[PDB]
Amino acid sequence: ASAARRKEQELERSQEQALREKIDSVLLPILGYGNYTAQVDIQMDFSAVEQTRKRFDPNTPATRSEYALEDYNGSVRKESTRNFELDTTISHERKQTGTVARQTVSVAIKDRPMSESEINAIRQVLIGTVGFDQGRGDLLNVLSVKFA
Amino acid sequence: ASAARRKEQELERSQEQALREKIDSVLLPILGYGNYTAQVDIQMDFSAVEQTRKRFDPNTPATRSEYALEDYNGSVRKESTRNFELDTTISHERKQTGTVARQTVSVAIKDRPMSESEINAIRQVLIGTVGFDQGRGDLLNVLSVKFA
Amino acid sequence: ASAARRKEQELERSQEQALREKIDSVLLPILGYGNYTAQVDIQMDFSAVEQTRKRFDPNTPATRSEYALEDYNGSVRKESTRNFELDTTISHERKQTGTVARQTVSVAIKDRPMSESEINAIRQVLIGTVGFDQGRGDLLNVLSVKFA
Amino acid sequence: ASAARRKEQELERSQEQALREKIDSVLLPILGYGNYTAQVDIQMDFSAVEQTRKRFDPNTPATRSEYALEDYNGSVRKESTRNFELDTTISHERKQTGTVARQTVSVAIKDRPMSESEINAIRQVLIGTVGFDQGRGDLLNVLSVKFA
Amino acid sequence: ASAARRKEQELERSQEQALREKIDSVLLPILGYGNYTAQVDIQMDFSAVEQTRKRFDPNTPATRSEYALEDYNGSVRKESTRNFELDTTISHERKQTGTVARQTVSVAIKDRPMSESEINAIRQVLIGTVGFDQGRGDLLNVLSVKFA
Amino acid sequence: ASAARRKEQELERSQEQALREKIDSVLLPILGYGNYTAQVDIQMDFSAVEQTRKRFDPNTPATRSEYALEDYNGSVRKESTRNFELDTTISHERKQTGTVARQTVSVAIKDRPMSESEINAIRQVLIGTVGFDQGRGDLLNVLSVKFA
Repeated sequence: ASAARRKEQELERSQEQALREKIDSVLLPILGYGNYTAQVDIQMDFSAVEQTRKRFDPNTPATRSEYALEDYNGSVRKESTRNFELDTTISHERKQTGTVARQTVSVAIKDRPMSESEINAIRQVLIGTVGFDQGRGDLLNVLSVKFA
Repeated sequence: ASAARRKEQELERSQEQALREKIDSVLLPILGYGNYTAQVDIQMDFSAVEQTRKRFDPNTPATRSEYALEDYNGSVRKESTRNFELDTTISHERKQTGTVARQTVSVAIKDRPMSESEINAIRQVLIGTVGFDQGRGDLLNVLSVKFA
Repeated sequence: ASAARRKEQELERSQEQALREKIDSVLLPILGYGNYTAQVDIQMDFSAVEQTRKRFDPNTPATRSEYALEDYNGSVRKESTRNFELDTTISHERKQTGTVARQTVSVAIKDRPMSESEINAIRQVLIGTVGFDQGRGDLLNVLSVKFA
Repeated sequence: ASAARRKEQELERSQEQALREKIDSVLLPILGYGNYTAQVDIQMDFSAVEQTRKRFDPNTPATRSEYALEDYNGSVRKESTRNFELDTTISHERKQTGTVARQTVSVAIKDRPMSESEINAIRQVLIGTVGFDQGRGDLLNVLSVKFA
Repeated sequence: ASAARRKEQELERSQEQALREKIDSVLLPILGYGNYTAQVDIQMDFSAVEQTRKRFDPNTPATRSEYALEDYNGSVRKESTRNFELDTTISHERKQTGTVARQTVSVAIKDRPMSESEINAIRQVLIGTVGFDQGRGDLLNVLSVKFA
Repeated sequence: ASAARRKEQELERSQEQALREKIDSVLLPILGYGNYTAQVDIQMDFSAVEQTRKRFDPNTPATRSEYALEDYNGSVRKESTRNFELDTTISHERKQTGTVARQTVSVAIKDRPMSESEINAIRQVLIGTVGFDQGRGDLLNVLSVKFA
């Protein structure tokens, strides 16, 4: 199984490399060659979830058989027996093993600095270039630093 | 099994080496050659967790059969029998063996020191370069030291 | 099995050697060649823990069947029978055999002494260079001594 | 089995030799060649403990089925029957055979004596050089004696 | 089995020889050649203890099923039935056969006598050189005698 | 079996010879050649004890099931039934056959007599040279006699 773990590491590294390639394909025309640096971290879960759900519909029952005895005298006896049929959904789901659980991307732009408007524009391009998903916990940093 | 433990050590060392390579790929342009030093510690758990969860939904029951006797005279007798159907989820999860449980990264920058703003900018780049995850217990130190 | 114990000793020594290599890779640029000495002790547990946990959820029961008799006359008789369904988690964990239970690192720096600020900076670099984990019981000493 | 006991003695002697090697690797630069002497005693237990623990959680029971009869007249009869489900942990542990139960290290430093501060500094280096564990019953003596 | 007893004697003699070698390795630099004499007695038990312990936890019971009848009229009848589940530890230990039950070391130092301070310093070095364990019943004598 | 008894005699004689060798190795430097004489008697038991102990813990019982009826009217009836679980240790020991049951050593020192202080110092060296154990019934005589 450790060979499987090794190949999982390979998958994660391949994903990171592909995302880096896309980042380059976007930023190389916009910024130029050597005016930026970017690295990508991709964390992938490899669990084996397998779920079975059996759901009913309480608010729409359908009476199948029914008995109702109601006699008076004073005495009032109200017996009743009822059998129901209910909407039944049975869903069996099997999640894919390796899923990107969190994605971190950081891009540093060489100074000569960059204005806030262009930094936010680059961030907007990256959002969509990488597939930024904040609800997944992903993080995207864009900074303007001084290259040596 | 000790061979398996040896290969687990190899996996941990490989992960550390990959993270060091990424750190170099980010900092070598920004800082230069020989102006920094960085080391990475990665601790990986290799447990064999395997969980089975059976969850219900108490607040939405669906009545399947029902009996209700209610007679009066004074005397008031209220018998009742009820059978329910409930939402049932059965999920079987099998966690991946080797998972990074804690990650420690330390970077030291050669003086001539570095301002706090640039130190924090480098820290921001590393956050995303390495995939910093504070909730996991990870730690990232960036210091400005005097190289000899 | 004594051969297994021998190979466990080999594993511990290999871990210590790797940590020493990382310590050198960090301190050799910062301090220089022959200006420091460091040794590492790693204690590793090799137990064979194997745990099975069966947990319930007392506060969210789901009634499956129910009987309730409540008659009056004075006399008040309140019979009741109830069956419940509960959330059931069954987790089987199998810990990895060899785990670092305690780690001790000591570093001695040659005088000409070293200021407290630089000693603490070196300690901060080592924390992350080695993966210092105080909650595990690890210990890290950094001293400034006079080499002969 | 006496051959096994012989190899256990060999293991203990090997551990002592390794610790002596580490002591030399630390003290030879600091003190010099022939300015110190140190010997190490390592006592190792070779029992075959194998434990099975079955633990419950008294304070969080989950009611599975329940009957409750409560009639009045005066006469007050309160019958009750209850079945519970409890958190159940079953852990099977198998300790490693040979474990260092006590470690004794003594170091003697040649006079021309040594000040208390440097003696304590050497003791601090050794703590971490050897992996001193007072809670285990280990003992570390550092003395300044007159070599002949 | 008498051959086994012979090899047990051999083991004891080997242990004594090793301890004598360590004593020499410590005292030869400190005192010199021919300025001391030391002999070591090691008594080793070779029993075959094999213990099984089954321990409970009286103070944390968990109720599994419960019945409680409590009627009044005057007459007060309080019936009760209760079943418990208890923490159960089952440990099977098998001690190693040959264990040092008592250790005796005596060292005699040639006069021209030795001061009490240096005698106690030599005793401190030996404590740790040999692994002195008073709780085991071990004994360590250091005397200053007149060699002929 | 008489051959076994012969080899037991051989074992006893070998033990005596080894102890005599140690006595010589200690006293030959201290006293000189031909200035002393010493003989050793070793009595060894060769029984075949084999013991099995089953021990309980009366003061920490754990109630497993319990019934308690307590009705009043006057009449006071207090019925009770209780089942307990107790700590149970089962140890099977098998003693080694040949064990030194008593040891007698006598040493005579040639006059030109010896002072009481040096006699007691020699006795202290021997205690530890031989492994004197008074609780076992061992005896150690040191006398100053006139050699012819």
